[PDB]
Amino acid sequence: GELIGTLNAAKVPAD
Amino acid sequence: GVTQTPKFRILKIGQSMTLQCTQDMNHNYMYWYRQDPGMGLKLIYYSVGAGITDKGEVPNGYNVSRSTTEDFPLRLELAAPSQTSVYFCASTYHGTGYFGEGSWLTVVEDLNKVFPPEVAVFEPSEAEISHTQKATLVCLATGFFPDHVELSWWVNGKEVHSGVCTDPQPLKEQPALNDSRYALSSRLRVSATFWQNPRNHFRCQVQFYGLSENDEWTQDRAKPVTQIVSAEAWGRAD
Amino acid sequence: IQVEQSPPDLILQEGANSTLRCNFSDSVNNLQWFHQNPWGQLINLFYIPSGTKQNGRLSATTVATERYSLLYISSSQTTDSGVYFCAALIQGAQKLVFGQGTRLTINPNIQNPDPAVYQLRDSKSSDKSVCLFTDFDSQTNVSQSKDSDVYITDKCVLDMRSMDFKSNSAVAWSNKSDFACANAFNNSIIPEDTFFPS
Amino acid sequence: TRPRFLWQLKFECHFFNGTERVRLLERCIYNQEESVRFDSDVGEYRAVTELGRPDAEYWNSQKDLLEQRRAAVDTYCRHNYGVGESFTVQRRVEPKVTVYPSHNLLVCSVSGFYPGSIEVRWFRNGQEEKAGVVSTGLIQNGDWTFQTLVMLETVPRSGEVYTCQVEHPSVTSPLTVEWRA
Amino acid sequence: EHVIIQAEFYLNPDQSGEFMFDFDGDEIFHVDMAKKETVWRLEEFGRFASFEAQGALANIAVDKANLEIMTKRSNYTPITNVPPEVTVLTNSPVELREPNVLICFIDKFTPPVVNVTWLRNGKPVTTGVSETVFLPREDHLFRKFHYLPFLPSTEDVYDCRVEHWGLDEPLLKHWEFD
Repeated sequence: GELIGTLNAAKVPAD
Repeated sequence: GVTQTPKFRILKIGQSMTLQCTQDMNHNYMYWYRQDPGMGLKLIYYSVGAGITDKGEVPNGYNVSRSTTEDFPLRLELAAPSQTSVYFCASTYHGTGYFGEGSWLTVVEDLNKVFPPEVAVFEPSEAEISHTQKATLVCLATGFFPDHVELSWWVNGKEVHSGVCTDPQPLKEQPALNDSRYALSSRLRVSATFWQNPRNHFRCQVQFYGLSENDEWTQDRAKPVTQIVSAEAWGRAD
Repeated sequence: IQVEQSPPDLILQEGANSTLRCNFSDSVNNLQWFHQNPWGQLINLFYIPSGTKQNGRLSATTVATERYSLLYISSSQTTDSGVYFCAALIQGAQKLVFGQGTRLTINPNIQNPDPAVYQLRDSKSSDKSVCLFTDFDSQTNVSQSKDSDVYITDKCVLDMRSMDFKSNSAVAWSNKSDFACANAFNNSIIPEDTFFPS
Repeated sequence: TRPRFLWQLKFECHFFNGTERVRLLERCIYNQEESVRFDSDVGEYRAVTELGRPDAEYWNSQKDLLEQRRAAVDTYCRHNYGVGESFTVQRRVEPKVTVYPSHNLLVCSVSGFYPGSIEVRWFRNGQEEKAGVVSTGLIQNGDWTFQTLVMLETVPRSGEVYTCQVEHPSVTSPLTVEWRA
Repeated sequence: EHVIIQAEFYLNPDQSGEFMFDFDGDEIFHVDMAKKETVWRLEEFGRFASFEAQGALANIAVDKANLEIMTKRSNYTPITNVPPEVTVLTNSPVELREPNVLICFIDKFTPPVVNVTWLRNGKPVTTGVSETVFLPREDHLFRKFHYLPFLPSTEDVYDCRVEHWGLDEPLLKHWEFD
């Protein structure tokens, strides 16, 4: 049945 | 933004090829699309990150790999006519989607099907000058296969945009014929006074993308390489 | 799954307001609007997953609750022609996904129409000629040819910026010896009082 | 065995009176310490500790990220509630209620029910008995059922009718199971 | 009233990462990393809902990139091991000779890594066993349930044996028909 959604991981800044 | 290479390519049947696609934005998700003339964007392949690839609606005949976040190369194993299309690459992650400038690809029966445009320029008419105080130059590009042209207007050595129109659709010289050649028309209208100055020069300029230094060529006529072809008029005092 | 876009086709006069509808199923979200242009180029107009967002003459609303988005274009310009795509993101798979789009055509507003058919010659050896049909209003429809040896272009719109003056033209040509500019276009539906010089 | 490093991401969707008010809380936790978070009732990331200050700063300059996070309340939170609602939010499993001695200690065993929220009351001859009610508590079993054991301290005598009543969303009327001395 | 958590971790050296949804503290589903499939906590859930797991798989890969970077920013600060409380309960009031389940509640611990074995009179009993993934807590520690169906009998001693980097030694938690 209906698709459960996601929220995407945020990238921490490159050092 | 996203950058993709071949903007233009002519491929023979059976040949292979790679379209590069790169993006410096750190988007993890990338996609290849195709588009058929005046139709929808269909999905070939996509990737949400390094080492993760997944089929789209139309994946059959294409492969794809994503060893880095940045790059998303599309690879055509074996060219079939059905693969004549405009390809588009994209990236998003959290929001806005970003598109490459496009890849126009024509797959050909054999390279002898490739033709340059001839280009003529037609001076404005004495009658229009009289009846409007305006003068319109017409430029025809005729008899070019691949539909891979960029037509531009140059007035006294500088490209001009105001007063120009170029057909957004080319037309078939043999509508019936499967891979017929193409014609295409453009206009530059200027004021009559401007046209009447004999020190004004008008060039109509067409960039054709054809064969490469790497394709064999046997035929009597000129090998149809990438090239600029043109025609020019000077304004007249009488 | 999918993304249903409404009017597949829209032709409006410049300066008019146009509303575009994109209905999206439960399986997708996080809506977007794109403009292709008649050379295949695509830019984002909005990332607009919810609420109202505005950028010049453009504005967009999405009601995530109710599964629709709406692109508004006020004071339409000829330059806005092209195809407007709406697109969403499949929930879970982050498959970006595109509707069939809305071909938008914004015609110029020919205040003083002055329809005319002019003949023009090649500057390089004057055997070649071209027929320019010019200055008809935007309702004048240029048909294709009876003859396969006779060539006729879709009209297109030129802007003479310094004179704020737009004009319409279609070019016709052929090299069959029984072709003149009198009837080059009479296979189309041209205004009764079209200027035919000579 | 040797040192560990742990990163945790959590997106919490908190629901009040149905989907009427909704609040999204995105959290990052390094080595059990929360360091940065987007709270949807705030509208931007804040550093919870100094560790996360570079991250709060950085994310707050990414527009697509803020706007997505701000709409998530509808695009994600309200969305997922709609998908799972029928079988999560509306999941009804009726308790099984047995009552047995333990003299001096009486047990109302209440097991296998679902949602957690419940009332068990004790009755001595159909009059409520509130003194000496002891409650092991409410146990989540991990499998989408809870269980409870509510005690009552009474030394039973002949005749006496004892009764346990259990209110539950799974039953319109409350279960009364009796036990006789 | 209700809370739904998409809960994720990656564990730096173990190279475990998990992904799962939590509703008021019950797993709806997790993603099996090895098989890249959605694994519904109750079988029926999969009929009333679906999950397309790509996004989940890519978050874990970001979670790891992040860990990689947080590990360093902290000047390589290890995690402070925290030992679990363990509790052994049945599913329902133990009835002689009528099928029941034993629950091993493992609670309030960090690194989400544990070794859990059921013991029956001494011998490990592997048949019929099952377990939950690592579920979230508000304090950021973890929970986790192990199950064993059995025939309650007068003869049997059952231990839940729990191993962890916070405990000096394996913890045996006792159970026998009351």
